[PDB]
Amino acid sequence: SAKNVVLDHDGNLDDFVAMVLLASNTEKVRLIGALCTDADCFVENGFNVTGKIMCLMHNNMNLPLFPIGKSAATAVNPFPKEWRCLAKNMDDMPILNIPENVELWDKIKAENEKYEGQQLLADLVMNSEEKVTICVTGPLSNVAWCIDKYGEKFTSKVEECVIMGGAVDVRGNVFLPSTDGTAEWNIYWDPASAKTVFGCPGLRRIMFSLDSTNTVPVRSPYVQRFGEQTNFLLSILVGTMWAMCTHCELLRDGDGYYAWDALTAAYVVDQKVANVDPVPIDVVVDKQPNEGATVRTDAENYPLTFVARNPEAEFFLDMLLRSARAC
Amino acid sequence: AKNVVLDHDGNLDDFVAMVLLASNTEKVRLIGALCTDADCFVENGFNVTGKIMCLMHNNMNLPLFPIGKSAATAVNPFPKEWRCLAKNMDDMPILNIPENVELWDKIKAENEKYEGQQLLADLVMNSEEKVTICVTGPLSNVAWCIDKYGEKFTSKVEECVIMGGAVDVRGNVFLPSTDGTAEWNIYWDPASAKTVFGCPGLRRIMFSLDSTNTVPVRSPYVQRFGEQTNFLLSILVGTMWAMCTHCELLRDGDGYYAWDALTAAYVVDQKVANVDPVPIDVVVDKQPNEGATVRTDAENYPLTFVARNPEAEFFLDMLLRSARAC
Ligand SMILES: O=c1[nH]cnc2c([C@@H]3N[C@H](CO)[C@@H](O)[C@H]3O)c[nH]c12
Ligand SMILES: O=c1[nH]cnc2c([C@@H]3N[C@H](CO)[C@@H](O)[C@H]3O)c[nH]c12
Ligand SMILES: [Ca+2]
Ligand SMILES: [Ca+2]
Ligand code: NI
Repeated sequence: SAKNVVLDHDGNLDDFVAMVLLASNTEKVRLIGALCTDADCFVENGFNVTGKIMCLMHNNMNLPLFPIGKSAATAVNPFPKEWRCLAKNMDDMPILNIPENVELWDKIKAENEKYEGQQLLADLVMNSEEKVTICVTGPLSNVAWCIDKYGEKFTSKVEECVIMGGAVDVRGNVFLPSTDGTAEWNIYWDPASAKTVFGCPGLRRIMFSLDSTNTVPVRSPYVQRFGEQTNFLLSILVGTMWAMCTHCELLRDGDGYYAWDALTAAYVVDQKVANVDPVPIDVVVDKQPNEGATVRTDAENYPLTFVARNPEAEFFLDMLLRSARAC
Repeated sequence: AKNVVLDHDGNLDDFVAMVLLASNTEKVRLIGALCTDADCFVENGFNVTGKIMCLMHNNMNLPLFPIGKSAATAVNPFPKEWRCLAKNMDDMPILNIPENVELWDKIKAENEKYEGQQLLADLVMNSEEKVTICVTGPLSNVAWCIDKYGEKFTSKVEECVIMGGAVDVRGNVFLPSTDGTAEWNIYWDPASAKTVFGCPGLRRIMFSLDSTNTVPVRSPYVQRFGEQTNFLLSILVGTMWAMCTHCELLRDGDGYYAWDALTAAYVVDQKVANVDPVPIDVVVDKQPNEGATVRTDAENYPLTFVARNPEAEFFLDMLLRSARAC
């Protein structure tokens, strides 16, 4: 029935909406673990939010508990500090601090505390009986670390990697004085690791770059519909996180917030989310204006990556609204 | 219960303040509210005021009341990032339950017709008993009323409980052109502030940063609303505070405080804090200290009762309990 999945995320709002999608769809996904990286959040906050959401869901829908580990990966280029604070706010949301759920997390916290994110990813994959799908909604540093340490012994156990990252035929979202805006943030955080992943042979990769994520901006109308399901803990949770993003486009002309990681996780639940196109992907790692950019390379026999195209937005929007009703 | 009118500018503490005043029907009869385009975008701030009112009306004995948008304009606008918080609340699921949004949609046309400043003037003056004005945004609207009606307006005011200024502590307006002595609410419109604090015949209770600095919004307390998720107001208040606990780390010590909430608590119950009389003047000049509240030696200068040593635990318990109103 369900396939094994590990969520490799960096604790922002869409990372958590992504978590809820994967966790709530028990018929399609068997969530066997998660790791949080100190990228688009402060790892301690992301770690606790991951734990709190898991416990809330364990008590309300019998979701099997799984290991959560903090990655030791460090940044090449850190995310803006303002974005990394979001996990802190979520750690304090009343919906994630219900006594029975917080009590459970407190009971299993010390154990998960002992895990090192990167080694955990490698063990969950390599020790799994069946192959494992890795959903990467943060930087690629952990998959790369596993690839460098274990090579084929690791990749051969990977069903596929579904990745939120990049921008192939559309501009990126990294706008700084020294960049040209063609790079996307997850790749930009650790270019070298991304390149390692995208160049790895014997590894299936599904890539959700901005080309596809640009079709799902977070808008008020849709977000307010979660207000129709306040009887469900996950709807209060998902709607709240989304409600915290509807201002972005207004704050930075058009450079709004999108359901990046959410759309990516949705594909893991049901590939009908989008079709794909094979593309040889390389990553600019030098200190150039487009550092972090994902570009097609025509190097001989370069491994292919399946780039998502023309996502089924309506299907995705209905999936999220109904998944937020699992409990 | 005494008649109260909330004069706010739509930020997170403004809304918690609103909940505090509205939920305590035993001490406060909330007869109206106005929102100013200051620390929010008036449309979002107006709409959230409406959404909160209807949520409460439909779940507890809270009479509906008029809500108006102020025509006041800024001298020095708030930071855009801060003004977006009302847009965020506007889309929160707890404020978008069908039954409450339907009510709001139904009474909206009546309220979106009121002019905030005139509404404040009419509510105060035509009231049978005297009215207490809780000001949690700039002082533009009370000044407008003073300018237009003078004594006819002030004589009907029980007292103005104002969240604003900094007297013996550093302010919180940190900009390239400022020296940090000014507090945001006064800074937004110095001249209106000057008018109110220099008004003879008007009683003023001032909650300056001197007292609000004892109430930073911190994680441990915020998480306690998690023990009350069966009450809509706890989900609402806890969610708003949860969106503030980050400021201290982001702004190196310059965190978020329960500024307007503390001010409002005192209206509910004065045991919240004692007061010291102080001649409060305001700097309106385009200097590095524009918007500063300073003691003046001028003879016959009207006194203002500045809050001192607030009862923190008392205030904190009041909010948690009030948050269980529904
Ligand atoms: O404006 C933003 N706020 C918070 N996170 C992101 C991101 C993060 N990077 C990825 C998309 O660029 C996605 O995983 C998301 O969590 C891009 N822009 C923002
Ligand atoms: O960092 C901030 N974010 C949002 N609002 C405020 C304020 C507003 N100004 C008053 C306190 O200085 C109070 O009414 C509050 O709503 C000061 N600092 C901030
Ligand atoms: Ca992410
Ligand atoms: Ca305010
Ligand atoms: Ni009614």
